[PDB]
Amino acid sequence: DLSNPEYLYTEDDINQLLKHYLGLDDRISIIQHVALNESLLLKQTLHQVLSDIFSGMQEKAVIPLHTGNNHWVAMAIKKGMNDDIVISYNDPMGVSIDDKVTLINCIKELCPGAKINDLQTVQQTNVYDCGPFVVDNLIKMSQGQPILSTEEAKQQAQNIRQSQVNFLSENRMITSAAAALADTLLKNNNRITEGVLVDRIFDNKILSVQEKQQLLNNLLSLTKESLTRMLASTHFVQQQANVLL
Repeated sequence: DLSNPEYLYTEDDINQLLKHYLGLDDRISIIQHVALNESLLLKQTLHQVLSDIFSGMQEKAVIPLHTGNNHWVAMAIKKGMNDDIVISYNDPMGVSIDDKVTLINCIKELCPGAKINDLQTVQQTNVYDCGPFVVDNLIKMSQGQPILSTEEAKQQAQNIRQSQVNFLSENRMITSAAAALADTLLKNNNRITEGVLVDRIFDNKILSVQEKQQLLNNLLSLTKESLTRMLASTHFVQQQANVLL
């Protein structure tokens, strides 16, 4: 339950937040699934990121790293000045990157020239706030902005959680309202044409003229996923999710 002050962020929660905050720059790679207990996948993941930076197709990567006991840590990897690769890291419990032997071995193998920037800053004050701090760290470290100090962290923990969870709640409700409208418009189809979508909007017996004409307007080869995404950007679907409060 997102309203619970002790809610543990999931992988999807962090992905949704990082996409929301950073996603307008397509040169930032947002990595979803990486865990220290999966060494082969970790090395594959870091190598892909380093190859995308080498080629110039990506400038930076933000990586929510899953450690022991469902703990989350923040790693960012960017092109530095000159020809440097900069690895910035912060564990919200203040534990050194050096404690993470697997990760240090991986990095030494793939990029032994990398500049390691372990901020080593205790931030969390309970067993539940890794998620909020990893998100706030990844956003700031990505742009070479200073992360919250131990004192600011203590002062801001509930505020940064509340701001992030407000988005998560809105995101979930808008997406649920968009997916339900998408289901009524798709009927027995997995995919529809623009023409069939418009037919289905004109024929719909529940929407009103304003909502149907705001819809075609707000809209200015379509799947459940792409139509859901479209409907989620529409003002009147956002209105319905806002009432669901």
